[PDB]
Amino acid sequence: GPSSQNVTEYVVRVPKNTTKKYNIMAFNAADKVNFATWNQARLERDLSNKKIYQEEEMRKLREEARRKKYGIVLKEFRPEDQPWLLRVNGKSGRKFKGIKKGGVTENTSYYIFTQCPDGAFEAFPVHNWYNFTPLARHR
Amino acid sequence: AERGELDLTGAKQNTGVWLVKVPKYLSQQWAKASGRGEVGKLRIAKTQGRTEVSFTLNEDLANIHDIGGKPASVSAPREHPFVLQSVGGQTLTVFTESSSDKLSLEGIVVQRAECRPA
Repeated sequence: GPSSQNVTEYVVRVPKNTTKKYNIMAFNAADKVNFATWNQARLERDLSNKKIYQEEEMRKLREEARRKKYGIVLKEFRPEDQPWLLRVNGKSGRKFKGIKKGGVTENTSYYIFTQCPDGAFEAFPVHNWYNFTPLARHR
Repeated sequence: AERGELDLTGAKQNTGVWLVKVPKYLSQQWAKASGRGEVGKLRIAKTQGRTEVSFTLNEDLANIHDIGGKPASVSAPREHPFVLQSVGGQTLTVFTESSSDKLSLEGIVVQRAECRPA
C-alpha cells in the first residue's frame, strides 16, 4: 500500500519449559493504584472461609412439610479458588482482595508477550485473571 | 525475599508487556514447535497516522498440517492480522507464581490486541 513505511519485526518463541505460571492482576481505574508508592507488598491466599459453616437443607404430605430440615456443611477446600489478599506497605497501607474473573472460554485464550534480552518476544498463556479491589468494598 | 512476599522490581521498573487474545487453532499450532521453540514473527508497520500489526508463522510450522494438506497454491505463510484494543480504562499487571511458590510482579500491560484467524 504505502510507498514508504517504518517496520519493526520480532522473532516469537513459545516456551514449553516454564516453571512459572503467568497471571493477570487487574485494578479499576477509579481506585487509582500507583506502584511508585509501593515500598513492600505481601500476596497470600485468604483461607478465612475454610472454617466458616453454611446451612444446607437435607412420610408426610408435601403441603404439610412446609418447615424443611437443615444441617451444616464444611465445603470442599479448593485453595485455588480462594481469593488473594494483597497487602501493600505494612499494617497501615492499602489492602486489596483478588477475585478470579470467570466469563470462561470460547475458541480463544489470552497470552502474555514479554521481550527477552536477545530482542525476541516469548509468549506465555495466561493461567488466571484476577480483579483486585480495596478490601473496604467487600463485605 | 521471604515467604508470602511479592517481588516488585518489575512493576516499578515499568517493564512493559503485551496481552494478546489468540485463536485456539493457532496456539495449538504453536505447541508443535521444536528446537529453539520459535513459531514465527511479529511485524509492526507504521505509516502516516496508521499502524498495522500482524503475526506470521515460520516456514517449519507453516508446513505442518492437520488431516487436509491445504489447497490452492500452498502460497506463502499467511499473515494473521492483529486488531488493536485499548487498555487506558484499567491497570493490568502481570504476576507470576513459580514452582517454588515465589511470587513476583513481572510487568505492566502496555498494549492489548486480538489475533484474528488468517
